[PDB]
Amino acid sequence: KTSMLTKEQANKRRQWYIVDAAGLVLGKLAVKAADLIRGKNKVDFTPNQDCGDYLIIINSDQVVLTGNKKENEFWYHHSQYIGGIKKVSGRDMLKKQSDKLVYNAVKGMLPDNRLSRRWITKVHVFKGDKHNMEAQKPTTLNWS
Amino acid sequence: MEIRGIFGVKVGMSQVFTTNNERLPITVIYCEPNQVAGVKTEAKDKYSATLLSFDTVENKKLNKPQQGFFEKNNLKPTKHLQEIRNMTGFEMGQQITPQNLFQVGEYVDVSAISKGRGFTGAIKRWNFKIGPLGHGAGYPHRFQGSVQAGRGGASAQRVFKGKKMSGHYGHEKVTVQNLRIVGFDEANMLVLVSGAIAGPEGGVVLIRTAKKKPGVVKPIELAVQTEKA
Repeated sequence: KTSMLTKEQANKRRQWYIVDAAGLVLGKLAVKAADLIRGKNKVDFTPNQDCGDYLIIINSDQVVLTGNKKENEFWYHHSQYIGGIKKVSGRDMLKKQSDKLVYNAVKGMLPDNRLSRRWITKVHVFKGDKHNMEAQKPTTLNWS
Repeated sequence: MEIRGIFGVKVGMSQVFTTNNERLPITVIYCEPNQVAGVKTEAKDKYSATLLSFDTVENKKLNKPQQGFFEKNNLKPTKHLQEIRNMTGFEMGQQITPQNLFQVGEYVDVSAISKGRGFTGAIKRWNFKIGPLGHGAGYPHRFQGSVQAGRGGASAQRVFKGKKMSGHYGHEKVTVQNLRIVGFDEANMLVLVSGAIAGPEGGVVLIRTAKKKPGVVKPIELAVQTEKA
């Protein structure tokens, strides 16, 4: 029948990365970031335990936005109350803490799993560049 | 703007006769001249604030960690400590008279814990209305009637979060603003405040500067009795 298809035995090793968002578009970078963090790009992806990796984003405020969706695309957040719809533009998020928008964009492609909660906790979206994570000696790579 | 406040204990309710024969209700609060426990600057702490320590007690009468910190900080053991946001114009470890902060006719706001009604009905908590009781009105007499929130899979078939129903009323910290300052007593550092103010007579009440009327002062004088022999 089979060679008894194998996986890992909770032998996961994860590395830290440094990426700066200054000229890359939202979606086409977010898809690859999600692929990296979920373990999609790995050769021996083991969904049973994990095959993902960590993520740090530096200077998300300088990320580029495309076309008219800056002033045209609007995102809604609903609190469970009457009139809880908060409908804000992409440029509105630029005038605000924009890293959460990228966080939500990445989460939107996350499959409905009991591990996506821990796949997304390894993503640290920062508007700044200086933080305590720089002392962990990340495996520096970017532009995925 | 920068918020200036002072803490005190209410001791009773009375009234006074202001100028031009106006009977003004008086809340009497002995304000304690406090000594700030710390100041959080806008640069080192990234936001303006000042933690005040008030209701002074004995070191033996205070629990070990905080009284030891007070002694190491060369401060006095006090019953309560509270931070006031947006206040760095003062220094750390001072004895301050609030007379220089609030004036005779300044408008302030008061944060106080209201008298606890506990678990009360929405008839009083949310002030519902009830009409005639004659001609047959069913069992209840203090009720709300309809709680229509969706029947059948069409409209809601649920109950709304954040609804206004019966529950905990009173025993909660609320702020009332834009009330006049009436009376000062520098002999014992006590204040007489116009209107009606929450807070039990004996509890802790904070009186801070109103941010709707920061520098709105008015001429206020007290009508001493004209009947003098």
